[PDB]
Amino acid sequence: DETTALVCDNGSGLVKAGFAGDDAPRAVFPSIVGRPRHQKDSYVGDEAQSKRGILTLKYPIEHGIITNWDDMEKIWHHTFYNELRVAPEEHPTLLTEAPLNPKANREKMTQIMFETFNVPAMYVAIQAVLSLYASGRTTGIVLDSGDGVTHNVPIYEGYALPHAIMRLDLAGRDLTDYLMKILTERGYSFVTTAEREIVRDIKEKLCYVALDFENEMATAASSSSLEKSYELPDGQVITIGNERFRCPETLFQPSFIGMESAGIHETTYNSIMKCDIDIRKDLYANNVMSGGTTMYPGIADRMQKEITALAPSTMKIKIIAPPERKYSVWIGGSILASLSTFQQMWITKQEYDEAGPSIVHRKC
Amino acid sequence: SCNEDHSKLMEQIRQGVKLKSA
Ligand SMILES: Nc1ncnc2c1ncn2[C@@H]1O[C@H](COP(=O)(O)OP(=O)(O)OP(=O)(O)O)[C@@H](O)[C@H]1O
Ligand SMILES: [Ca+2]
Repeated sequence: DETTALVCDNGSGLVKAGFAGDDAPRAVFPSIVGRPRHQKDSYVGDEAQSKRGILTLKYPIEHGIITNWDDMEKIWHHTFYNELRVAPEEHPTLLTEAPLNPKANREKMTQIMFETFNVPAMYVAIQAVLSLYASGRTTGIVLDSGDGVTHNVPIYEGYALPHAIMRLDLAGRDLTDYLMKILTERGYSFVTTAEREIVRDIKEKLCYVALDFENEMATAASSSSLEKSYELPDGQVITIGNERFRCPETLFQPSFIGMESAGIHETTYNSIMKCDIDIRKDLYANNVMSGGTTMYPGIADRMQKEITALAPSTMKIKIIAPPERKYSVWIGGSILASLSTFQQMWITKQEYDEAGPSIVHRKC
Repeated sequence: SCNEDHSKLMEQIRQGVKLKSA
């Protein structure tokens, strides 16, 4: 793969990167950069936490938004030179951004890609949209939930609807936190050295969503139907019960981590209600879920149930949970970038040299 | 894009596509 396009999706927690045309990211590494805590000069990814002990670790991406441009540069460098092993200047590069990304950010990013990395061509696409594309639709409402943030994004004919976007500062990073908390409140000594890592694995291995939380609690109270076990490496085995479904419940009841916000079913419903009454039909029947925090077993049907209850009785609801939705966004991009009707949509270095960083903002 | 070019991109997307397997 040379003279081919690159796809780079920068999550709050995870970076996904690869080549357009590929069915999956060749590179998935933690979105973190570490510099020597005292006085080589920088580390990124797995190696940065491997040596967390002698570095100050930082996260360029907070809430899905880029906040540290220097550190973000180191991430992109590590992406091209160290992960993909490619030269940016001979690959058009597609990049992804959060809904509601400020214009100054998009331009700052376009500006770096050109001046600093000297890529021949580039494009910025909104993450949620790519997810939708990945499913083969151009109309619907996406629920993207990654490590740092959660959005509801209504989309109509390839264009998102900014007035109707719902943002929720609750994602997997805080769900892992919640689980770590509870687990400990039951005598399980957990810290960050290496525990934080285990708590996350338990999360993705054992947690699931209850179709009926009140009802599911009573089950785990009257039998051991729902107990499951996890042997730590130390050796100490531990058992989990209602904790398996109480942790993800936080997505529907944020008041579990004490957030007086509303749950993803409500924000999904509110988001649709915020749209043209004539396209609601299309939206209700096209809930596409993306992100790693949507991977919980049972979340699709819980959502289906919750929404059927909020909406009109006559409307047909539908939830689409691609088994690949952990990587939907990236896949969405992988597809786009490879299509031929898209090849005219690239921003060329030439175009940028004439107009300026502002040559990356279109309406319609 | 904003022209008689956005509709074909759209149509192409829905069409689908294969992706080199790794
Ligand atoms: N099987 C699973 N069950 C539950 N959670 C999971 C699973 N797999 C991954 N996750 C969670 O998904 C999160 C990462 O997902 P993703 O890569 O979509 O987010 P991101 O793009 O890095 O961040 P964001 O989209 O919030 O900016 C992690 O917090 C991880 O715990
Ligand atoms: Ca993301």
